[PDB]
Amino acid sequence: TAPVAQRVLWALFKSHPANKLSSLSVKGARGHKSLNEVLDAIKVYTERHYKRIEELVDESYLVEYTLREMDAL
Amino acid sequence: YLKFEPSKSFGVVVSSNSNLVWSGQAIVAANEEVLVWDIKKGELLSRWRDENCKFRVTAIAQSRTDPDVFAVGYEDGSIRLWDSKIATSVVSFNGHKSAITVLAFDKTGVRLASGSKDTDIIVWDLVAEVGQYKLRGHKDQVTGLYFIGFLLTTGKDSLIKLWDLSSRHCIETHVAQANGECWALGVSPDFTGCITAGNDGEITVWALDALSQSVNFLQNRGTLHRSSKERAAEVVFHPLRDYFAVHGVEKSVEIWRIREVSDVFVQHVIVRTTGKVRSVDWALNPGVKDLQLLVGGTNNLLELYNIVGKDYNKALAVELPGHRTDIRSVAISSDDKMLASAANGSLKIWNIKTQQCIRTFDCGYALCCAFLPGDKVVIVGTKEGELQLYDVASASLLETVNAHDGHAVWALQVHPDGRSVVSGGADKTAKFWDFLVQSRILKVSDDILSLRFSPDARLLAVALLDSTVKVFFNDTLKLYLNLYGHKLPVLSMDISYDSKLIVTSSADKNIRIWGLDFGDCHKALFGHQDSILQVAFIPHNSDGNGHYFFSASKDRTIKYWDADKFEQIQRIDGHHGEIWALAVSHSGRFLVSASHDKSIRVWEMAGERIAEALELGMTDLNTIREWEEARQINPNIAPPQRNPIFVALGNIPAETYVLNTLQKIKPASLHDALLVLPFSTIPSLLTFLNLFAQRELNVPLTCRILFFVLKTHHKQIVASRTMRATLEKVRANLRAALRRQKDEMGFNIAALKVVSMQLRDKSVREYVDETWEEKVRKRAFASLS
Amino acid sequence: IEELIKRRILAGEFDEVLRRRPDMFGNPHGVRRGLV
RNA sequence: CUCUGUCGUGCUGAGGAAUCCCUAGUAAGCGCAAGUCAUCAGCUUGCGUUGAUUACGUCCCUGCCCUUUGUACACACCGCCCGUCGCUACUACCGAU
RNA sequence: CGCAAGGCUGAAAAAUUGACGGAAGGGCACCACCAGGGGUGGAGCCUGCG
Repeated sequence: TAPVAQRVLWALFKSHPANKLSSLSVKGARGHKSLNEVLDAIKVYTERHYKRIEELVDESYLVEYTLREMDAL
Repeated sequence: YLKFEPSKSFGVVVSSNSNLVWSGQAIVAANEEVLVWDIKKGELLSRWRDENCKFRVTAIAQSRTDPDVFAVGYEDGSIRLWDSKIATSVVSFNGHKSAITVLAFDKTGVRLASGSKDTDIIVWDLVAEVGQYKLRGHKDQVTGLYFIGFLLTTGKDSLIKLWDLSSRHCIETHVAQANGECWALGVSPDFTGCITAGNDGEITVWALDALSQSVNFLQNRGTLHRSSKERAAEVVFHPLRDYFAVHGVEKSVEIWRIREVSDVFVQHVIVRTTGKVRSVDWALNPGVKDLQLLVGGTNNLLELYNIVGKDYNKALAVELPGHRTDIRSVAISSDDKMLASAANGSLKIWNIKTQQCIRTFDCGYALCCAFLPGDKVVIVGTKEGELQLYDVASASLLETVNAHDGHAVWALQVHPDGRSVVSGGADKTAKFWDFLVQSRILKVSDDILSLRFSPDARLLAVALLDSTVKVFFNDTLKLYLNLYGHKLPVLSMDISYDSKLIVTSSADKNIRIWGLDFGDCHKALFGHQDSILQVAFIPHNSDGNGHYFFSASKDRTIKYWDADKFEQIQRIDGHHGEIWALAVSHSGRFLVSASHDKSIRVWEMAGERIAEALELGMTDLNTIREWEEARQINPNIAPPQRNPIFVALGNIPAETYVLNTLQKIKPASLHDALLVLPFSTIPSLLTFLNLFAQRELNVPLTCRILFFVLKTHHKQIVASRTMRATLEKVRANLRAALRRQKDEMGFNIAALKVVSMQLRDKSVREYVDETWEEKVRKRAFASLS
Repeated sequence: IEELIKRRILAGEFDEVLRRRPDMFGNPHGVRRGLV
């Protein structure tokens, strides 16, 4: 469910400006569910997913190499 | 080793199970048989009784547009369809888990909705004999069904559910009672309104009218309240006039009229009945100006009341072919032609050969009955302490004697010579009545539960409350011996024809066999799951089997035992209540058994898997592209006609099907399966990878199997030709998908960095002092070495 | 012999040597070596 | 066992269905020695000698064991297995005492 | 030496933790597949087992 969470998180960030999400004050922010730890968890898991997709793109240039070989033939 | 079989069964009009139907016939439910009476003359028309089934019947429904076909719902969960022309079951439906409780028919009668106590409602087709579908809502049991197509139901979780039928999911729900239970449902015949009867005596009233928006169909137009605050059993509407009848399980039926909702509905009349009514039903007779309300009581009777529309009169009643409360004793004649049955409130004596009642008396309570020889007079010992005497041939009461003061005569036995009777009571004494004049009494330690004589009138045997048996001599009442070893008090006893055996039935769920010389227990044999009420020997050893005996218990069973070889020879089922009394014939060829049932009875490859799924998807793609060309030419009717596996899996796309068959396999098996896949199967896989990357889903899985395909076939791809076209398509689609996903996650991580820095700037510090020592996650990470 | 086997199995007492932990000396509590 | 000569298939015939065992100094042949408080001379156990064919893969068949709870943390991967009942708690129902 | 050493008697449960399965996936096996080899089983002798 990482792609659907990343896409609706992208929609959330593109909808609301940074000052609102930084000055977000909700009464249920205590301990492990406060805003710092929530944004830290989201950020670090997004870092892992981004590293995976970067390795996938770099490995995905193989198809351009194969099409270049078939263009040579 | 002759066994026993059910041959006769009688003494019953409508049971305490629900749902009476009228047709001028009344169709009611006896225990396992559905029987139809005339109300005018008391002779029943017919009985519907099936040899394959034993379970009790508890829901009846008449099909509309075709009477002489009926739907009955039993206790095991089965439904049968009967005919009134011929008494057979044409179709049987075994769909539910337990206890069908509410039936309903369509207006056209082709469709049948049955709701159970196992909370499933299942709708049934009647031309294909297939369970159509299974509607699934309802926290607990469904108490009301109706066909509005549409279905309207209500359950014991106090919810009315309005279901659709074209799309088998619920359209509406509403909650009828806030903290109670909706107990009954009544629909107007024109579908304008529905009233639901709840636990407090409150009747809620709803109006009906005749998906992406707010659908609103049922509207709580108001609440009503009846007079009695009981759990309301039914609400029945008049099919023709403007009335309905509301009743709970009580002695009143409240008929209200249709003209705030309290102004719309006013009580027309309140009908008192003599017994607690279980199910009311409506009847309209051709040529009368009245309301024939047909009530069927729990106390074993039908009553037809006439209600005048714009008072009640007890017009018709059926009470002669049944005892009205509960049979406590049976005693059958010396000529074995007639028997007597003694119930609370009544004596009714019957003929065996015709199974039809002949005489009726009224007594207060009837513990023990036995007739005197010559079968002219009968003896009844009652709960109030007395002994009444009646006679058959003139049908009258001769004598009454206060045997004990207020202590119930628990045992009555006639002498085998026939000149004396013995009554053992709930007092300590047991009295002897010679004919009647009191001859000798016997004072003993506790209350005498059961006493019996010997067939050669030599020794007597009382059976106390002290869990013991005292066997005395008959001439002088000296203690011959006493039998012990019963954990709970003895309920009954029967001793053998030659007086060499006693069986002794206790409340500790076993029977004992004593030898009656020295009184040694032959074998204590635990044979019933509940406290064994009664035992009886067959008296004649003319047939070579005089040491056999029957035992009837609270677990709805009779058992035929052999005392010589100490072995149960038969188990007699067929009773649906705690069997109170039984008796055997003097010839011994049949026996009668009278229950709590109120029915007395008479007994005589992974790679190959993904490859075939690839081929299925490929044929689906070709059919869909041909259908696209057809619908582009003209909007005419063109069916794609895909695979039954796809239209059974639910019209999923071929992409979704082949994605699931690639997702199901574990990753090592995925590596081996894609290795085993041949190059004839590769191009279809490459088209489906193009489809995945186009409609992006599982991009890491798509790229994984794509790079495995290219690396394990790199020379063959660069030598072939059509792979250029489809690989160019998959390159464009995969690069677009990867760039889109990567740019979205990059925007996310950049925004999270920005908002984290802003939150740090909010968090930093307010005060400034000399101590900046005020301005980190830590994990534990144990390790053994 | 058969009744002896049935008695031991029912009121089950078996004389097999049981698998003991190899670090019962230094780690007597048997803590788990991960997140704590 | 190796080498050299003399004669040449001549009651002078290598075990059916089944069933079992066996993967390297193993199968199989051969002799020599001992006789160890139980067993063993109708044999037992050692000891040397000669020494192959064919598998050394796979869970397809027949099975056996185990995962679906735990027992460690990074990379990396997976992603709520399914049924018939019991027991417990609560809720209302049924009908006798 | 004292107690043990007096017969409602007469042979053949536990459970919020339990009872039984199924499907998928692994591991192993000359009591499995595969490739071969060798016994026994045919005649006679005899220990032993029934």
